[PDB]
Amino acid sequence: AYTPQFYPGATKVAENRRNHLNPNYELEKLREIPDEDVVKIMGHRQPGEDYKTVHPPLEEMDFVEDYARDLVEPLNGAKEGHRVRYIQFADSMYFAPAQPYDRSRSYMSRLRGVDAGTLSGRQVVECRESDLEEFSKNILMDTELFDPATSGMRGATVHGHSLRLDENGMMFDALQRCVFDEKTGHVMYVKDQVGKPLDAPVDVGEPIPEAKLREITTIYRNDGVAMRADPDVIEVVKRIHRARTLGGYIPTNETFKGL
Amino acid sequence: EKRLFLKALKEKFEEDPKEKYTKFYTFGGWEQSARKREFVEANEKIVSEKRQGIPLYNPDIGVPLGQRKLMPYKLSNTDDYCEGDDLHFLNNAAIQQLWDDIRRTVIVGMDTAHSVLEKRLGVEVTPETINEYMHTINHSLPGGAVVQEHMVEVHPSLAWDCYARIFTGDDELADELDSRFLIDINKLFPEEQAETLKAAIGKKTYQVSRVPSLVGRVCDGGTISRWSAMQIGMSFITAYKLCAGEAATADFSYASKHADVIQMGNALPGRRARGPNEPGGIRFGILSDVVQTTRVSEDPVEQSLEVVATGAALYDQIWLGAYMSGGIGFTQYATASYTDDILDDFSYYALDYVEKKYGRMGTKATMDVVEDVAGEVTLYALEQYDDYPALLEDHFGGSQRAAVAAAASGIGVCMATGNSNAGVNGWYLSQILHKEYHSRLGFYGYDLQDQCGASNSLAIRNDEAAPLELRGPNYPNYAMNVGHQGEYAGIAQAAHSARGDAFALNPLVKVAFADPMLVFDFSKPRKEIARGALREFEAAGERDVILPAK
Amino acid sequence: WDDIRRTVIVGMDTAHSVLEKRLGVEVTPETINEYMHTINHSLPGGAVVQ
Amino acid sequence: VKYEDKISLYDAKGNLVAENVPLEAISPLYNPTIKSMVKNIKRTVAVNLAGIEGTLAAGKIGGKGCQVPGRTLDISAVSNAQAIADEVEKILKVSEDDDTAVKIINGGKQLAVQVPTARLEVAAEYSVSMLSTAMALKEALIKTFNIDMFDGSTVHAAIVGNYPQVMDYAGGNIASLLGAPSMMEGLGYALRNIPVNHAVATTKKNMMNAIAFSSVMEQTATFEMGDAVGSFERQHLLGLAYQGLNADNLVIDFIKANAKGTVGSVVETVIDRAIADGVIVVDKTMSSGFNMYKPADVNKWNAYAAAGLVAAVAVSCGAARAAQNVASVILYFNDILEYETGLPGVDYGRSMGTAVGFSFFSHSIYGGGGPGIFNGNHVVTRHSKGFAIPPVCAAMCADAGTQMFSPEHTSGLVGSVYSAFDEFREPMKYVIEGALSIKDQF
Amino acid sequence: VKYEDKISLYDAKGNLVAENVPLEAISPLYNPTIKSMVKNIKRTVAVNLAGIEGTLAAGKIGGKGCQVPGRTLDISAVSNAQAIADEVEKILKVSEDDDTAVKIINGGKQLAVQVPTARLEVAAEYSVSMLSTAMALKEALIKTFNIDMFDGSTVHAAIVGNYPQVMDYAGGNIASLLGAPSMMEGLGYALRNIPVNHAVATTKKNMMNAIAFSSVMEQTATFEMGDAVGSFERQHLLGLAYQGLNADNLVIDFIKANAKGTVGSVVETVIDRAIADGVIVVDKTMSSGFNMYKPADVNKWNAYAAAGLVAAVAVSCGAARAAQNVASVILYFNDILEYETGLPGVDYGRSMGTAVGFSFFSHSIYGGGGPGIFNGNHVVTRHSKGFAIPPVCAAMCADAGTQMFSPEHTSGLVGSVYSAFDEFREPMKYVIEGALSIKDQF
Ligand code: F43
Ligand SMILES: C[C@@H](OP(=O)(O)O)[C@H](NC(=O)/C=C\CCCCSSCCS(=O)(=O)O)C(=O)O
Ligand SMILES: C[C@@H](OP(=O)(O)O)[C@H](NC(=O)CCCCCCS)C(=O)O
Ligand SMILES: O=S(=O)(O)CCS
Repeated sequence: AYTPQFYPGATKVAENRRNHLNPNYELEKLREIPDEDVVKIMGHRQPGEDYKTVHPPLEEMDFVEDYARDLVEPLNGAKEGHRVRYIQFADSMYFAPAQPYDRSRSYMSRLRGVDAGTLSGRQVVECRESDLEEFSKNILMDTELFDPATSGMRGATVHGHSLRLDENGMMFDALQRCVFDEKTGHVMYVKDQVGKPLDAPVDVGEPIPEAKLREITTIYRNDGVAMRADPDVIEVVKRIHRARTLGGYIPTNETFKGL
Repeated sequence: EKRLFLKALKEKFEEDPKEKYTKFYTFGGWEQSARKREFVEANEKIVSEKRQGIPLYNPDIGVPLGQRKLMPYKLSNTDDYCEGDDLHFLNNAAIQQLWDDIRRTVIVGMDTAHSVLEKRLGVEVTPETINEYMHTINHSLPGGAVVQEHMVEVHPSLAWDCYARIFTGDDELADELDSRFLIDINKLFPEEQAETLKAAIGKKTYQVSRVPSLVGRVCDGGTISRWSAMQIGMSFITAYKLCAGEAATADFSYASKHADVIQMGNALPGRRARGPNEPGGIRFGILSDVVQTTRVSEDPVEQSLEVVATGAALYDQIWLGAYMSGGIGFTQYATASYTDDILDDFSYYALDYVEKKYGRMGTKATMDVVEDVAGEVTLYALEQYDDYPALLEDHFGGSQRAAVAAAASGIGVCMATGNSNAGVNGWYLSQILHKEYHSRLGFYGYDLQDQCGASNSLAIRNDEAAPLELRGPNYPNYAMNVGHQGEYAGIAQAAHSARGDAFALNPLVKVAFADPMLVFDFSKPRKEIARGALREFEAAGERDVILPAK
Repeated sequence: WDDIRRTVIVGMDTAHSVLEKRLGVEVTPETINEYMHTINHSLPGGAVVQ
Repeated sequence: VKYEDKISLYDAKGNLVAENVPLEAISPLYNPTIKSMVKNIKRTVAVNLAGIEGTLAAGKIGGKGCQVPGRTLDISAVSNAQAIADEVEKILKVSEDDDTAVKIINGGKQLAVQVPTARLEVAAEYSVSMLSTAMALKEALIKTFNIDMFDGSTVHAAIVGNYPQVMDYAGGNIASLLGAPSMMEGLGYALRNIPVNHAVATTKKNMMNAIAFSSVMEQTATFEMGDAVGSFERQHLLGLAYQGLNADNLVIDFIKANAKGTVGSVVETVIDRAIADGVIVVDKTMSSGFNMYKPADVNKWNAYAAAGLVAAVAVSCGAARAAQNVASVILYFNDILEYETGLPGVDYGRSMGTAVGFSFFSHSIYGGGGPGIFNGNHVVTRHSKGFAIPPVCAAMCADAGTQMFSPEHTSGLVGSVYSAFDEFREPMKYVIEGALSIKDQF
Repeated sequence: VKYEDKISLYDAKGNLVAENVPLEAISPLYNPTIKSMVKNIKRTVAVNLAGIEGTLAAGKIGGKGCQVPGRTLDISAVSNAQAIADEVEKILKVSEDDDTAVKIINGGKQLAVQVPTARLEVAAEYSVSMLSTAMALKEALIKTFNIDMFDGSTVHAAIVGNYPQVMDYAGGNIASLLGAPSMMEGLGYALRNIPVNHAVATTKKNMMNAIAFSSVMEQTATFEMGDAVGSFERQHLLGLAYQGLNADNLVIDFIKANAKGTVGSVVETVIDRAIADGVIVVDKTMSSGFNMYKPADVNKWNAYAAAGLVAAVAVSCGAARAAQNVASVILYFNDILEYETGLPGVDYGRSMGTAVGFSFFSHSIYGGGGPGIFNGNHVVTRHSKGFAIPPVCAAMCADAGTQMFSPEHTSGLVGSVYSAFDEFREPMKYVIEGALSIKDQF
């Protein structure tokens, strides 16, 4: 068959982007945050109540006989009629292990039936609540995709992805939803992603050291690995741009001879 | 290393611009800004007096503002600083007058009217008669009624900004006319520019009518053309006394106020339903011609950047900020293109690179030069963002970084080739290269026109093809999203600044907006925005004489 | 003319229904009072987020 | 059949052609000639090759007084103009037995292209013709002269002109008889866009043929606007037959009877003919004489009044040999008729209102333009449903060169293009023949 | 004839229908079914009789939240639906045997009228159908219930809501698939103004049929806009054949291969199939080992990518059973395909940009809304020439009820009326039949 190559480039950042894009690549496990803690950090529901429902379970409701629709297996949260909720992150530009477009591409190439939205200040995923919690705790939180210092889950007032870190190597947050504690070195979340305070702060773990962050980040930086050091990515980008321009002008094989 | 944006970063930030760390949550919130405190006091007084206890401004609700240091804003090429609130188009009278002067301008050619008067109507036309007509239209345009005391007239102090001016490419007629209300091309433009503009215009005569600002304030932009036409017809039938019949008067009316009318903007269709002389109908070449920096400066980068500033302040702040969205608006989106010398530094680097490699205009527009120039400029701008953390803090939004880098790349490509579509192609390549570099771009959709651009830059299809001078806010790709149009106008201007052209799309607009009688002088838009941010700009359209003092 | 031009009437019933059935947020007169307090600050041009 | 009305058809010289022709034989929904003219109007595009060459040579892209320095292309479109026509026809061609008529006009400086009907059968509107022609022209120009990839935008601006920004063809060199559907006065107003001058130039200043052209277009548009549906269909059919096609020879008879007469004499002859034909009867005689009149046939009375209106316009404008009298003639013809008989005028006052519109549009400083640029797609002249425009065609045909908006000034290209078609040059004769071809099917 | 590439034909169930079918057999200019669909979509009008009765009973004329006290009429339109339909048919009939039909829907609660084609031949645009139906309805209501002469204005306001003042039918009870010509954002966009919800409701929420309907409409519009002429025609022909009619069973094959997969798996399947079919070849091998690909057939690669995009949208929105993932899937299918192969996206980035704006306006405060309210005429989704809307229709078909602005909320009258015609409800099986009919003519 065809063996995918995901991204171009031979630099370390390109390799990290390829690993994030690769669904067969096992993300390194770094933390262990229990499901209840993650659920209460998201703030959509309290751990202990049943899942709210936006439409009756797919078994109870009746649908027309659609061959092309019924041969795709739905998510477990979809057949239960669970409501669609979100988890949103802000990734610092200073060597955060995951980046907005990288996060979106990895999520769309790894998860089933998710809606990924990329932006400069934040990246958001929307899915059925049960599946959202499951994949969030399994992948987004206790893996290399999350750094408690350079990445924080913020549902509103996202600002600090491009700001300088504070004296603790920690991202700026207007709502201050997560707090660094000195006498343990751990990071504690005192509010949910929207900003509602929690009953008890939840510990997410120690921040990743900067030296480790340098070799696992997916961002090109002058101080880190630069795009000038990876000419293949630039060449591929220029080829894509030229192909787009030629196809826009005249979409024929003769026009594409000047590719 | 020496950078043009370094001084502003030193003034704005207390720490070193290269320092990677700082401290927050110690500025007292909104109290750190004098503008916010003034707003609080004004809100208290206004609520208590006029609002009878209904709350208006409550900083305690919503986001706690001022968790970080609220930076001041320089203005490029100007040595004055202002808060970000002073640059809001509602709080800045300079931007409001910038839009007012463009809105209230209509250019009407008077050569068909003169020919109809001479031949069909049997009335001689002389420079003395032209001077008499100019006197009549100057009295009648604001609110006047000629030799009719029984007719209701507008208060003269209410329309002090209304003028009727004349210009012509005929030299002898120009020097035979009164200098009180003449736009002299010879003394307003350099010799070569004046010669080029006279050759382009021809031996024809045009009148510029500046409808009073209050008319555009009360009404919409489509009122200006009707007001101008009505006053022109009245003044024509009053100065020249004609004993012909009334059908002949209809032919003369067509020749005088519906034959050679030039409008600033066109009407918009569908959901942007608007009349003429609205900012969504102004083409990029027209806006480049409105700005007059080719008159007083020979630097191509400065000429392009003044158009960039004007286009940002119009398209992003007024048009898209309020006309299309409303609310707080998109001030910091447009100010990133004209506040600090970040875009100035990037554009100067692009010009230097093009001059060193390809010459000023030494290459025909090919794909390879577009790719290499745009890539080099984009890489330089992105590494400049990388190694100056204060710069990244200043341009916190990715949209206020992508637009700046892409504008620099497009200006560089336009310098190298002289073609505006090549410049916009370089802009789009810069955008996608930025996206791959930082794994980031602007807002959600934001790059709708940047993924569609490469294919639509050199397209030949009906709804996709247009020269960048003929494009504008009504171009289907550019209809909605912020952070592009003001830079598109600058790229279109840079396409002609490389060739040293006297104008970009319309010589008549260029001559008309060189008028010294305009309230907003388009020679230095940045300086006037700085003046307006300091509450030292005298705007028009104020109804002070028809309102109580208490 | 200005008062007529600047007047827009919005029916705040569909938004309440979406808040109730899609976002699972309960709407009460206290919440409506809080919303009115917020919008009287936001509509003139005050900042609530960002 | 549903209408028992019969008409006798007369040619432009006043000679009888046929008798007892059913009224629906001239209906737009039945007449083959009207269908053919509508299709040809929809699919015909005029190209100005000399204009394209001049715009590209001087860089005059962009509209009124607009010019882009540096974007100048030096091509010889008029010199080639057979090559370009062949390439455009090849691009627009759909099948082999396909219309796709591209023909050279004025020795290469103009093109008259007819887009095939196959591209219009799968189009919801008529705008496909101009867009397809513009695209084919752009491709032909880019291929014939090896235009660089970076000048296709300049070629597009020269051909179409400001279209993506300005939703129209303003500074372009491609034109059609119908304007953009987004720039209509109302829904279904597309067919009331041909001005009086275009109708006069197409028919080569023939009074009866220009009247027939204007009336056919106006009444077909009324059928399109939904106005001539149900109870109004008979009135619009009778109006078309009696005002445009000279049914029963009423227009020629009134003109002959009032060769030396005035508008009042035309009114008198119209009332006499209506009384003699049984169209109107005496309602009652008042105390001060003045026997009131009521219509025994309302629609037929309206048709007689419209024919008399056309005759009065012809008489007055042939006496003056000037086309500036149309507004007053229509206004005061209706006024005199109403206060002479106690009967309603043409179109129940809508003709008089449109005449007032003509008056204030062509007789003052708040007037604009002359009677030659009148069309039903204007806010001033839309009020009469095809009863006030056709007389203006007679008025402009009778003008002895005293108008600034003469047909020669404003419709030379239109006349050169559309005068080649027989159904457009002599609408009256071919509409009569088409009605004769479907006489027996009713 | 001029295109030598053949395609296979598969039904919505993935079963083979025919092989070696020429590409032009599915062309809008040749396929009889597409021509019939375009002709019928212009003359079919939906009438809400129950809405008319409710509006008249409560005086709800005016539009949103508008009542005129005193202008209240008590009629029984739903009870007298048969008589009203008979009167409307009599009014709209041209001669005897035209294709005039007024069928009864929902026990007289709705009316589906089809004005004759003869009324559209002499019409420049499609607005004649709605205006003629409105006039026929007004006359039928006036003469069935003896409505006073001073209440015909109220009846008109009930049928069309504000038309003389508002150039639209907003508060009225009459509707059509196409929007008013005044709502077009560009010339030739008449066929692009069909919202996604209308297409989904017309096809009764069938994914493949909705894809076929939306793709046929979008590509016929591109033909109408003049975009698909000359060298651009083959690209749109292949896009319609592969994305919309699953020519080589590409859509069904990709969905089957990715029943429990993600978007990246669909991208990999698309690239593997393209390599196997020879559409793309390895251009060069870079220093890092990246294999840059080039298209051996540019338009075939475009069609393959579009089919894969539809399959990816189907897979993702069937896994989620929510129609809010459309914009993200359309964006990131192209985003990962381009940087996996080095090849351009589905429409050279034009569909990705449409997704970047769709993501803007479907998740923000600045406008837009649910995916079902978008169309090809929308300012946000007009940028891709027929390559982005069929995926939206498929995703809205896969929705399980998580959208407030569902087709039931938005298109109840239009969907119910237009679902009664087999050609509109199942466009796939009839377009295939039309292609088979003309298979041997090329
Ligand atoms: C709520 C929205 C959704 C939307 O439609 N607009 C918002 C909010 C809106 C409001 C702000 C209301 C207020 O003051 O509270 C307005 C002013 C639009 C309006 N007329 O109401 C605005 N944004 Ni936004 N918005 C901006 C920006 C941005 C950048 C912020 C970069 C970052 O630090 O993360 C991001 C986009 C991103 O995804 O990256 C952004 C997002 C967002 N922006 C997101 C989420 C905000 C969040 O923090 O929760 N804005 C900027 O990049 C700077 C210019 C700035 C605009 C005002 C100005 O020019 O002063 C403002 C423009
Ligand atoms: C459509 C337009 O008419 P026009 O096309 O003939 O200019 C239309 N009316 C106008 O003529 C224009 C302006 C209104 C002027 C009327 C002033 S009434 S006072 C003068 C009386 S006299 O001059 O006739 O003696 C309008 O714009 O409202
Ligand atoms: C898309 C459309 O919104 P609607 O869904 O039609 O209401 C359109 N908005 C805009 O153009 C928003 C432009 C300004 C706000 C965003 C700037 S990035 C408009 O108002 O007509
Ligand atoms: O970021 S969003 O696209 O929501 C709006 C930017 S102001």
